[PDB]
Amino acid sequence: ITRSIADQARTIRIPVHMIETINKLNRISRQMLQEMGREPTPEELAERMLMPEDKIRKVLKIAKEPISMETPIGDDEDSHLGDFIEDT
Amino acid sequence: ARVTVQDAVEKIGNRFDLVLVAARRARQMQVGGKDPLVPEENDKTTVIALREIEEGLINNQILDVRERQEQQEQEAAELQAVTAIAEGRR
Amino acid sequence: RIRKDFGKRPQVLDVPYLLSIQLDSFQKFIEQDPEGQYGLEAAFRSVFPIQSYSGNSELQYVSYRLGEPVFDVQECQIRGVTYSAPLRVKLRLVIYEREAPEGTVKDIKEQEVYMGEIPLMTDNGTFVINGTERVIVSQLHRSPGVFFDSDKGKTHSSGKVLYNARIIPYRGSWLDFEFDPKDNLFVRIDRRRKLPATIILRALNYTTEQILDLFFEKVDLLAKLSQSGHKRIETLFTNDLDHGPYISETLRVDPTNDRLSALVEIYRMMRPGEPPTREAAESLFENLFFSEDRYDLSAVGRMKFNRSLLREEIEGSGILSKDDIIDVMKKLIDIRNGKGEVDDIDHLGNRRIRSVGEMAENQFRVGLVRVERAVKERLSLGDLDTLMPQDMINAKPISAAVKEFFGSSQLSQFMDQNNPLSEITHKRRISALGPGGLTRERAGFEVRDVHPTHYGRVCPIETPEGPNIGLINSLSVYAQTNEYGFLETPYRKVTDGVVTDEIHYLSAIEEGNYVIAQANSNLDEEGHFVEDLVTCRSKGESSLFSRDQVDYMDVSTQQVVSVGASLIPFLEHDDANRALMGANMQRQAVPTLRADKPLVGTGMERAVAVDSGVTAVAKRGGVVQYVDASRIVIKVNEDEMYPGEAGIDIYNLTKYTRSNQNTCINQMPCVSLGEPVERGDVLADGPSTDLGELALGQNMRVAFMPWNGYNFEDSILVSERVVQEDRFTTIHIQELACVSRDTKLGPEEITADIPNVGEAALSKLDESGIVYIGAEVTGGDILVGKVTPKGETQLTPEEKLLRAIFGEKASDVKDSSLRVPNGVSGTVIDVQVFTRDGVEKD
Amino acid sequence: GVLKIVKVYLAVKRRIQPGDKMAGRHGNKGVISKINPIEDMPYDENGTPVDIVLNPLGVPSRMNIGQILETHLGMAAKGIGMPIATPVFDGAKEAEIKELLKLGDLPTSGQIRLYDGRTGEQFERPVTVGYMYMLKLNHLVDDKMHARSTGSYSLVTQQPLGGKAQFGGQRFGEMEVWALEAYGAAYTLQEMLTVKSDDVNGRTKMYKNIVDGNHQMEPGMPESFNVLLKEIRSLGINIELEDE
Repeated sequence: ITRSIADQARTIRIPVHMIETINKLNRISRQMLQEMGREPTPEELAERMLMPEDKIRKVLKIAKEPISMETPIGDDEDSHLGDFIEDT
Repeated sequence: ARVTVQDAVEKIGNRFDLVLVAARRARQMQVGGKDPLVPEENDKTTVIALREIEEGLINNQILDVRERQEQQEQEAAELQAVTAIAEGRR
Repeated sequence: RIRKDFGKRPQVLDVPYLLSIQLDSFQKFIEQDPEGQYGLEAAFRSVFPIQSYSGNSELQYVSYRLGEPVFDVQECQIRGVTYSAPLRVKLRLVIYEREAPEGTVKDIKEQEVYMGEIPLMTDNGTFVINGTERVIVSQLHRSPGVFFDSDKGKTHSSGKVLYNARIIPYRGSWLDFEFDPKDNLFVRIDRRRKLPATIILRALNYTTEQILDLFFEKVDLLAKLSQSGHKRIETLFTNDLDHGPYISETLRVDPTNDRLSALVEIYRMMRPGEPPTREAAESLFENLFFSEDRYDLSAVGRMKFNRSLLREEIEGSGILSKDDIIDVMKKLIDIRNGKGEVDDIDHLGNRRIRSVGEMAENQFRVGLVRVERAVKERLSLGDLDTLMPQDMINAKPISAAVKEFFGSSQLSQFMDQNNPLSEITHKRRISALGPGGLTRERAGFEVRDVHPTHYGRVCPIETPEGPNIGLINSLSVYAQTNEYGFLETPYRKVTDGVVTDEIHYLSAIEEGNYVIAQANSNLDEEGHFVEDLVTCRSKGESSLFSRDQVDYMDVSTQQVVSVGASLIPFLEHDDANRALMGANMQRQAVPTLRADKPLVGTGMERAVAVDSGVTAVAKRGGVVQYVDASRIVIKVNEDEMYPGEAGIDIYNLTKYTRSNQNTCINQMPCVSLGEPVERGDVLADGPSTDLGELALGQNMRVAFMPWNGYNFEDSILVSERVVQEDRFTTIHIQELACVSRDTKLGPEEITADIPNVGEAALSKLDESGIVYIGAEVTGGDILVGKVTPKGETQLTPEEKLLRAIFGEKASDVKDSSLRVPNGVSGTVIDVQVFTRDGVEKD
Repeated sequence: GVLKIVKVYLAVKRRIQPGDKMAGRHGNKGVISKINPIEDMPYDENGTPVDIVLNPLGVPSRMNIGQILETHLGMAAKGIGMPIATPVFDGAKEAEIKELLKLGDLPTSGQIRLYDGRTGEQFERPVTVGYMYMLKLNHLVDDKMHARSTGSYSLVTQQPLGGKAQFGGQRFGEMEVWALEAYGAAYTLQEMLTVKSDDVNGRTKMYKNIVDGNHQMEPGMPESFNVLLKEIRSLGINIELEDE
């Protein structure tokens, strides 16, 4: 059961380490918060990890749902999320 | 009101008829150019602007009407055939 | 200039503080320095002692603490941060290896831990979340208590005063002891668990010679109680006992799988079944719990209990013996004989409001007990002596349900800054919207209107016109709410003829129980009354005759009008219709340059601009140093005369600044330099007000006479001379902003030196990136210079063809500045640049 | 992904413009439409142009007669050079004000002789002239002038939208469809369904017909109809079109 939901979980394919890299930076964020009491700035963790600081920000942009289309916005009658995007 | 408008509905015993009389023919005059219009330039509207007259309108052609003539499918079958019409630039 | 006055009708009291409700109530929750353990302490008594019993772990609460805030105060307004102050509580956890905070060895304990952080109150009394200040408005609902309603159909049953008994604790249980003849006795429990009531009394120690042998004599409608007992024709006593007579074993007959037996049967109703090992599997709910008591030590459910019922037995009920079932059944029969206890549905004395002080309580508890579902998750992962500090309790969970209330609720709205006067009136209202149980959208023709009891309580004039009529209203001038909920109104007391000048504040609860006369009644010297037919009322019922029946009279006649509808000249000449259409539009006013006080007034326009806190008020005497039209500084005499050693208290005069609804809120210095000023003296007049009174609009002349058709329907022509003096000028002000991004192509920067092929973008931007203040052009220009390279600084061959016709000059970088949106442009106010400041910016 | 932020205000001095609404405290709602010049503006004896001409058309239905004690009394209070203190449900009186009206300038009833600036002949039966406390209510932006002719369109929906720079098109509700069918029209009904909304390939071709001074041909097949054929096709049922 940990093999099937290990890849084909979301509606779209998702890598393995891409979801294992999130909780990796989690069990350390509160680790420095329970001691010092301040938010771990992207400077001290840049020396303990293999990620610089710039490219690591674009990684979070990938980790999403992202979002459906047939979802009410304002009119809640005929207006849909995928009905406001112009065509090229 | 308007010019010669109430005179077209009193001359003939119907109102819904006068519609197509100056509808399916009027819109056909533009898509066919202007040559199909054989009557003189006398029966034509008047537009006051820049001391001259333009456009054309209609409602002044209804004079010689008849009952049975052509079907309804050929109206725009041989019309767009003899004349193609378009738009070109230099 | 002689001042000729007419009427006076001297009052024994003046208008109380309009902003008194939303001030003292909120100071009874925080409890920081004044009180010790009452308000806030009650919130920690509900959550704690939080017990996640999983072996030998226990968390006990001690006390609280309020230290210093997160950072500076003047810094959370330019980033959108709710100014608040973290709290510190003491925790005492114990490990299975006997590790409880009590010693110095093998006993660890922490005292200072800051997680949760709640907002505070400042001066006037308005919160501030995400930059935009938030204001909470109290709502009106029916106070929980024992009432008496009706029931359709039936026309052949019993019950209380009428039929079905309907009580409303708060969640506990809806005790229903109705009576349906035929066979089975109709009795509910919590929903509709139908079961014979003949075995219920048997459990409470009652034989067949108590309820059906000493009660059937006065009524033969006990066909539902004479079914199980089966008392037909007089026959042999013994050997003929059934369910009723016996108690323990009980008759063992019933057309079904299971079998009834009184005591050991109350649980058999739930299939399948289980041994009588659980003597308290549900009975422990109708006793020591928040079920019975509707408030702390019955502080609310007291007046609506012992006044109708009999007495009271503990906070709940008790063990086997239940005096909550006998003290209620004695009423269904008492009134059935002859009493008189009818409760009015649409009665003000039965509905109270919940101020911000009370709303801050129930919303702080639900947010605190939220972490309970998180302190148990981190426990299963806990090691040994490492799960002691702040490794359990989290700040986010507790600081979530608190920020979603002061900015996301049906009682949290934006203050109407369209008019300084409309500000206080916005909080001077009580919406009828709120709980779904205490408020419904049903057809209430006798509720959505005005009741005679609203005289002095709620102004029957100031009510939002439209579909929402009757629901939303406003508070009167002499209408204030205590620490309870109901509205209290002054009423002078009398005792048989004689009249006392001394007033007496009374709620709406006793308003219907006693009779109140009229203010415009004749009176000659305190002692004798000059009329035999006193025109008084008695709870939605105008009475007549008798002079000794009364005991209270109206001291003021202004108690009927609100605080905003009392400024209009001549109310007796105005209809209730236009009297409202002139108030709802008055709050939609707008501060204008040419503002002057109306030629005529009532003398209530001054008291408005004072309590509202619009004009600056000095808190100490002394002369004035500077009198700039943007900043005023007053030096006090508390320290030795020194150029750099004194009580420097600069008064920040807010210039042209933004607003909640794009309005104009400025102040004009009305005090000169040199002249000493003291407490109470005004420093600068408000926006829409001169000297400190009304002054919303202005006065013009008029030749009242139609104008050949042009004035058909509400059409009005205006002279051009009025426009020449531009007396009607309103500043709207918008908001523009440019955001730089880190595009993949290459992060752009803002500078005056741009490699553009034009000059239009250089004429403005000259102050190194930014532009000077104040100027003039048109929409569709450049505000902030932008240089964002496109196409990876690489031009295409086919592209060079187009520009080769219109001057071949294709630069790598272009001018992609934020152009002015369609509509109308305007000047600039201020310019802010934060090029990566050394502060704590996100 | 942001370096720094630059905030720039936009203060606008909105001046008087025909289109707003004016209402004092009594409820005299009105609206400016045409600005009356000074040339054709009648005045009094001393020569004083009217600041603003109201409308004596509508009173009995309001039933709020009370601003009279503010106009007449306000005129006499000016001539005498004093503030009037009138409490609620009380204050001045008809007999009290009338006595004060004795002073002022000269009139006492309020009706002053008005000389016409147009014809020149004095208006029969003098009118009342005094000061009224009015107010200019804020001009809401919900009544701003909007108009759309061309805009963007969706993909599967293919209908007129409304962005920021571009305006929005008025949705032709069904409530206006039956009202047209009553007349017994034809072409003016099929247009408010195809080219002017759904039909796409019939919308572009029409745009290239009124530019050269020609005429647009007949619309084609709606897009919300040719896709339904496929929408229903995936429901285990086959649909096929057919001519005569």
